[PDB]
Amino acid sequence: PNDDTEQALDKILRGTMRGGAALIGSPRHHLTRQVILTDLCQPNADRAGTLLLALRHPADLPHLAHQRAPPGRQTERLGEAWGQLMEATALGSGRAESGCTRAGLVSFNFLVAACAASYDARDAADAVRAHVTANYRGTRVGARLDRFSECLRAMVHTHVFPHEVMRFFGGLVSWVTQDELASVTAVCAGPQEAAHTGHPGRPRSAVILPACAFVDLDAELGLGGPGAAFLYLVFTYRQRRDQELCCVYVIKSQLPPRGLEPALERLFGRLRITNTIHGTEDMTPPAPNRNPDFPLAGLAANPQTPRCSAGQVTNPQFADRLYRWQPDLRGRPTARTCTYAAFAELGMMPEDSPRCLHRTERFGAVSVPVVILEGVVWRPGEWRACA
Amino acid sequence: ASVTAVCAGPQEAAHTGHPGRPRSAVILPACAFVDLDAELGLGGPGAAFLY
Amino acid sequence: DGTGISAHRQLRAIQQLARNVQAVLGAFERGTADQMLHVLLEKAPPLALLLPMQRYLDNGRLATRVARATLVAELKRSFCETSFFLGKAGHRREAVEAWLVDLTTATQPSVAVPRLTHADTRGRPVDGVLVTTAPIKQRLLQSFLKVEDTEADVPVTYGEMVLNTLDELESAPQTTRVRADLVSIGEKLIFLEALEKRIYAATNVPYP
Amino acid sequence: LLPMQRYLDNGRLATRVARATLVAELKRSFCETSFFLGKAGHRREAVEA
Amino acid sequence: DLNRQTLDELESAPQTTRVRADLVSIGEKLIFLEALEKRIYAATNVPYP
Amino acid sequence: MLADGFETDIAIPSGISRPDAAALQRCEGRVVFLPTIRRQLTLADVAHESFVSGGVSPDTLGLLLAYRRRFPAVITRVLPTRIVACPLDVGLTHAGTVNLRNTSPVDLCNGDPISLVPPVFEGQATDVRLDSLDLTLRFPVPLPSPLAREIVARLVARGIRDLNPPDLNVLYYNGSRLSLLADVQQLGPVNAELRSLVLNMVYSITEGTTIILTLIPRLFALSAQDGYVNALLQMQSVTREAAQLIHPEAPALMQDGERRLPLYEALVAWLTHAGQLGDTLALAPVVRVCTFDGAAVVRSGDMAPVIRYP
Amino acid sequence: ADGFETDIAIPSGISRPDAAALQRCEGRVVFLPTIRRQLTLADVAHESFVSGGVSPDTLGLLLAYRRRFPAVITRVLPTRIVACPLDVGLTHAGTVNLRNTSPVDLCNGDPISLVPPVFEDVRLDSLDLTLRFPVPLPSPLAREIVARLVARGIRDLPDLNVLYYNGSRLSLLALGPVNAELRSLVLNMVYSITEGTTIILTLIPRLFALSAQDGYVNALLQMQSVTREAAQLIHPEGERRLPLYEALVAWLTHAGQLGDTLALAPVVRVCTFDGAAVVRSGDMAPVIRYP
Amino acid sequence: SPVALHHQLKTGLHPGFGFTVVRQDRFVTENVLFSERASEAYFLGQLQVARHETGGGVNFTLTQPRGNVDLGVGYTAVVATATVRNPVTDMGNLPQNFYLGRGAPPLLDNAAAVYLRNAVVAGNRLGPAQPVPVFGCAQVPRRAGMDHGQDAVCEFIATPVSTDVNYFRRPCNPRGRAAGGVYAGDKEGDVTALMYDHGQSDPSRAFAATANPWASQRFSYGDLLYNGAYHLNGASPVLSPCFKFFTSADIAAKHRCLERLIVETGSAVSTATAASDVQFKRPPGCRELVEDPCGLFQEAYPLTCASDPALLRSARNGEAHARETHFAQYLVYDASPLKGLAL
Amino acid sequence: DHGQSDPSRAFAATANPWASQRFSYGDLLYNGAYHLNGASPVLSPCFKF
Amino acid sequence: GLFQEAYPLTCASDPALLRSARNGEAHARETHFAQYLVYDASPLKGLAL
Amino acid sequence: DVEFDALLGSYCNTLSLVRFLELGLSVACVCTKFPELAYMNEGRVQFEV
Amino acid sequence: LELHPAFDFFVGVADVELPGGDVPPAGPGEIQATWRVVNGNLPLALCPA
Repeated sequence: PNDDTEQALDKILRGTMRGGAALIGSPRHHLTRQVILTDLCQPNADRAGTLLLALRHPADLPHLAHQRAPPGRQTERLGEAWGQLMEATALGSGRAESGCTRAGLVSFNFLVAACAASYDARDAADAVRAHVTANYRGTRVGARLDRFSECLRAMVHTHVFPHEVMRFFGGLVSWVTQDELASVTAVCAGPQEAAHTGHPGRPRSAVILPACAFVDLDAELGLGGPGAAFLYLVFTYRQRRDQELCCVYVIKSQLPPRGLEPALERLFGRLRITNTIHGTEDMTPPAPNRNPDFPLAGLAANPQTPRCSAGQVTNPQFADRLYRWQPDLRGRPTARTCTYAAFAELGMMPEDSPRCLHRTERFGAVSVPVVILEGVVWRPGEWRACA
Repeated sequence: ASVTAVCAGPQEAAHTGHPGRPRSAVILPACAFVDLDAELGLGGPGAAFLY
Repeated sequence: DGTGISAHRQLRAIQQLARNVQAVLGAFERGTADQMLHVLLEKAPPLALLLPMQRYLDNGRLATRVARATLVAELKRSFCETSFFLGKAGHRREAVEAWLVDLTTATQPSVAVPRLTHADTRGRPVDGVLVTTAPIKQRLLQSFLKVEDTEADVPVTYGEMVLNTLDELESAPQTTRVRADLVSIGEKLIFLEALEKRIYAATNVPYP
Repeated sequence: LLPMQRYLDNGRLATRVARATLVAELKRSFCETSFFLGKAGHRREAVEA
Repeated sequence: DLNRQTLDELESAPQTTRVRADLVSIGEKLIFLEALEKRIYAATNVPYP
Repeated sequence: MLADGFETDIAIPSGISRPDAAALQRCEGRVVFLPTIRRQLTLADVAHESFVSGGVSPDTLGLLLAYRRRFPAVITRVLPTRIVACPLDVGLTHAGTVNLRNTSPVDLCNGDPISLVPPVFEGQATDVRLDSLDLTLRFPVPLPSPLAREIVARLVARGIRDLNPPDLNVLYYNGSRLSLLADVQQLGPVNAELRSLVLNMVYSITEGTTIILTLIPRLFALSAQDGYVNALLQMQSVTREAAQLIHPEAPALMQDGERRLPLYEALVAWLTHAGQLGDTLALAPVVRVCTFDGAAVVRSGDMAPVIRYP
Repeated sequence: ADGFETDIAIPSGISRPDAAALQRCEGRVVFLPTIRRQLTLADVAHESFVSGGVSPDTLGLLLAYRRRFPAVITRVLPTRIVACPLDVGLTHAGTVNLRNTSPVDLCNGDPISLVPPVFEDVRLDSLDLTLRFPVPLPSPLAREIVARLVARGIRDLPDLNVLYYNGSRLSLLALGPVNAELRSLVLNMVYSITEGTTIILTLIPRLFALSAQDGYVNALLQMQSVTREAAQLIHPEGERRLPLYEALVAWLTHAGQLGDTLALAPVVRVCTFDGAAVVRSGDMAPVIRYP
Repeated sequence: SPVALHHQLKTGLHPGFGFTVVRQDRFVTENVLFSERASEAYFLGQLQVARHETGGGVNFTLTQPRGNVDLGVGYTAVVATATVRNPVTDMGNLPQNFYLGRGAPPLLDNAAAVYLRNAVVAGNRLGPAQPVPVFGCAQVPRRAGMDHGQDAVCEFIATPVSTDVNYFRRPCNPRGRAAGGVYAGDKEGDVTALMYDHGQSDPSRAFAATANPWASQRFSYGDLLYNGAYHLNGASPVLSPCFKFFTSADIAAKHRCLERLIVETGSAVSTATAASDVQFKRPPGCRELVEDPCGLFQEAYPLTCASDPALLRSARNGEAHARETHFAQYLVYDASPLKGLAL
Repeated sequence: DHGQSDPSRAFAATANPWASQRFSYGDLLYNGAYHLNGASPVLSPCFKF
Repeated sequence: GLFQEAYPLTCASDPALLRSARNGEAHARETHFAQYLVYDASPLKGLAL
Repeated sequence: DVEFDALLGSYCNTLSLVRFLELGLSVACVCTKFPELAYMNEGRVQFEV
Repeated sequence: LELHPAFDFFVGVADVELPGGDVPPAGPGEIQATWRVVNGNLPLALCPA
């Protein structure tokens, strides 16, 4: 019986000392830092383990709408909307600081309360908007909500889409505070659970999400069973001359990024039909009954139809002898105006059964319905339009 | 091929040629072996005549 | 474990190194004898382009527009005569012997002298090395030539250099007898081995 | 045989052209050395190889 | 150690006798020579293979 | 990807005829479709019997949509009790390399992406059977990525003939002549392929495209002068015979043409739908080849080092 | 350790001005045939990309960089060039400095693809070879900047030069040989799109002929729908036959060829840590690949 | 006309026209080395140990740097060639198709330009199976079986009818003029002076200026097909033995000292590849050390050839008894290093 | 396959058009399958061919 | 069996034109106005036969 | 009944350890050892003629 | 389509008892076999002038 005690004693003592690289890189992990204004992010309010989204340094914006808009819509609607938002900051309205203080990040809980009127659970959504107005460090916060939601309405109408402008930035782990600016530390790639908090009293944290945007396609598809799940960031678009819509969702699903498109069609296909019908105003039609069909199937049969050789063409002696065909396209609702919900690769859960909770926390003293995720490993990806 | 067969006497008592596996038995497929002890209902011991 | 099965498994495991170790640590001395042929083949010119060139440089350069170009006819003519020899004119003991002397006389004695000269049993040191294929060696021994003393003296110590930026070699004589082949051609003893059974036997490597 | 032993050392992977050389190098070697002693005997140096 | 004593070389050399037969030197090695007409296949029905 | 990676385990049922056990040890490197990324599954889940649809046996063209709904994984090592495999959509190993044995008629080159095709070709149709467990195993054929886009294009164009009451069978690559075995195609999945085409077909047509259509007389004049332009038309395109008859011309003038760029907007919409469509029919080329001891050709029937492709 | 490092040997005969330019080119993107420990510099140079006879154009450099393998040069010894490949060597280390040859600044969290030097040069005298380094510019601009230069070439048969990223001007025009270097990419665009927009127009003989804005949407929606009614909404059903179904396959392969070319996948993402978020021109940027 | 000359070559009629035939062959030969005592100094290093974790395993790659010093002043080593094993290339007949070439512009009418391309490719051996891709290299169809070796690629060059056949009975150029850089003196334009200056006669043929008027001059029909700069091949993976002759940029960059130029054909990079099915251009990573007598001298060797099959049979008696001429027919007996060989 | 040439005669496609093609007159006399012989106990030397 | 080939014999279509072959091959004519000769290519060539 | 399988013998090769100086091709070079070669950048040898 | 020396093989019109109307419709067609009658009905490539 002594050799069984020796084999147990040997394996444990060998198991600690023979550990390679002294257990430094046993979790693979990465870290980011960036110094950004506390305008649209409140890391004091939004605690460690929330989503962050970066901007495009908004000087690009007001003429990209001049360049990429469909004809008939307004161009300066985006620039007039954005200038009122920088007015509502009342700190950096002077534009004189260049190169620094971008206010580049947007906290996820702020973006929920901007698009909050389009959700379903209004009682849950208004509780999110409460501590946005209450728990944030600033005055007239609801004025910023009304401008920035109008800006997102002005994003889709002036057709510079927010998913081309928004981009994933890593989740919060720690923040160092000062007036008007905070040193933000985040985790771009790797597991969320490996990130050292800095507080020895409270070790490793997790991902915190409001329950308004969290959607599980395990329920409405009826698909049970264990397995790994792919977290996603999904917007919603509704294009009309009316004031337009926006939503953000975080969808937990077993489906691949290559196969998400019929699933988002099953949810948001009602919104998909609308932006095909509407969203074409004012885009003027051509004159009615102008367009002919193709004689290409017809003229290819008869050898007596006049042709052209390579030496003939680009001469007007044969340009009149050939068939003349003038297509028109000014009344076409084409897919860039048929746009709707768009997604991106966000991260995966390597658990056998993915762990989700539904708790309420403060955010003193606002109690918010919150979904808590566990063991999130981050892999960002490209955006993808479902149009 | 060369064939050694038993024309008369017991099927057992002929030597196989492998002393590792001696004397053999009759192998027949079950599609052809049909008794008349069942289809005449006559049990009881005794000897039988293969046909 | 403490079991006899687990302790026997290391004998399969440790000897799996020692077969692979002694193959790879033997694969580098053959790695010399590969490149040893490759460097010489990159340096050595063929015969039919040398036999006029030795007779040219003995006159000197005399670099003219004219007498330089007399090589080109004497390269072309001497190419199409003696590019191939043994399939062209075999079965003749006279013409082959001068052709073998043409191997020995087309190269100049080259600097510098070694300290550890490859000596023979009771013989003068070896002055050159032939390298032939396997079937040619059978022809060159049953005909046209004689075998001599199979044992010779070879230095075993590799040369050692130690940085002190100017540094000099240290060499020590430790001679051993080696089974080999010695051929007397002309005025100097010539070495002759084939390198099929010793090196390149049962590999994927072409014979250069 | 005598063409195969000139083959199987170099290029164990049968490159398709060098495989095709082995067919013709059977034939030319066959039609010479199928039979030997009735073909060209009475030549001592020729037989001893 | 690699490589150790083989099982086959552990045996003693067996006792030998003297046999009259023809031995021919070819190349480097002695080649044993026989023709089998008298000893085997004489006055049988088996053709000489 | 984890620090150790993620390795699923496919358990083997205990009833095994010993010749079927040696048949599994020849499956050292193959590609296995998992339905989930569950850690423990069975061979019945992997095999062709669960891989059928409800009541209906899928054909070759309908088997492509069944692939992209599932997870391709590669067997690493065959154990006596179970089979250990690594998924491809999940980060594949600790080291980043897998061996893949070619059950493919065509050799591989370095750097080329690998997509994978059902057993389609004649003669080499090889499916491993586990007759003790009464199972059938149809394993996919790894192929280079422009070849897989040909074979999908040959199958889909064959089904469009079936809706219209010659010929399209023969492919070529590295000079090899090879055809493919197919008898029928179910009318269900062809409509799923065709609707995936024509929606992506339409979404390339924007206002700038009609301006590009005015350059059709320029190309047919330019193919006279340079043989590189003659390398386009190939006599089998529509546009050579379309240029011989139709002389189109531009519309004028475009609405709000000062603020916008119509030729630029037609290209970007074209790059996201028509140039995307090589991904939409088959599955993605997740894997390319990086030999380490540099072998320019990976021969048919041999393993190869394997590294992900973005 | 266990970090992988390719070793590129320089052939001797370097003049003192030639080694100074190679001393300066520390963080740049360099392609190579196969992942291997030791390798000559002849496979690195631009001369190694040729097919003839012909120095390769912008189209071939896009095709080569799929088959070639990207690597970033580490510290440069006078003996050898030590570079690590991106796709295998970085998965253990995690952080590699990278200097921009791009005039466009880099924000934090950006995905970066590689572009051949078409936007707009090192040659060695003593070693008789040239070096061309690709441009590490961000991937959303990469689909734009390529498509702007294609749009100029269609005009060869408003301003396209305006590209304003993160508060900065760009001038695409800056001229002569840039246009003819890009000519082969232009012709494969127009031949792909016009062959696209004839076959769809032959299978649907009345796309353009259909009525505007309301019947076309009704034709769109039923085609856009998921329901089983699919084939009867599409097809129109001696004399020569239009070889349409063969022209399907040749167009799909040519469209399938250009999907690998113009994806411009995000090989590199930059995570700025302990420093400024904006990384400007001529500055080393840290690189973290996907885990 | 390129359409019209199709008709007359099918019905057997000889147009006013001539040819040369150029093809390249590869022989596997045994060799003999010799080297006097200290022919080279050799330095070997101390080996390194390395580690590389892949695919469920650990690679140890043992590497070691080793160096070479040629101590001899002068030639210290000789390659001696010996008996031939194999004519690895078959001495067959292949017409090179420029329809793989894709460089030259076609004629205008697509009724006519396709009519040739069907009637030349089908059913030729070397013709493309699927028509040529837009950028890439076209492919030659896989032959189902191989007979003797890889089939060499014959080539055809327009030549006059009235050259003396005596120019071909001895070794010469397919080009009508000689080439450098062995024949050139010491002046900046000497290489191109041998190429295209026709006030002066040829070196190797001082009797006249050229041998082919349709080759060996600037922008000749012989050159513009086969000039390395002008790129009428390169999409074709099939070899071109004329490329080693007619590319003027290759000779102009040659080393010119005969102290060194002998050694370069002791080991030269071939343009051909062995494991390739037919002759193909070399892949960029494989280089075979091949002796090239055709490399330096810029000549090629005529074979035993005749036009009567009857008058060809006089050659197998021997050299002397072969009659050469009979009224229109003619014989060319070989001048080659393989002259008295059994091959 | 007569779109392809022969191996041994790469000059042309056949030597006999009445052999070496499916359903030739050379085929149906002496194939193993089509069986005009065999009940003849006499040999057919091109049965091997 | 291996090669799938066959060997020609010494044969001609005139009996008198055959008589040039018994001298040896090197002076035997093959052709004459319409007739012909085929000299053999066989492994039995240099035998007594 | 009594049945059994059997193993008969186990045979191996012996890899011949080949010192390079066992060859006499090493006459052709003076092979001396650097402990360091990879750190050297200048490889010139002075010749006095 | 050249398989038997006493028969011509060629492509004909499908499903027609002949004769036979004025213009037969273009069907897929099959190979119809007819009897070569005389020696002159052989193609002149195989029986030259």
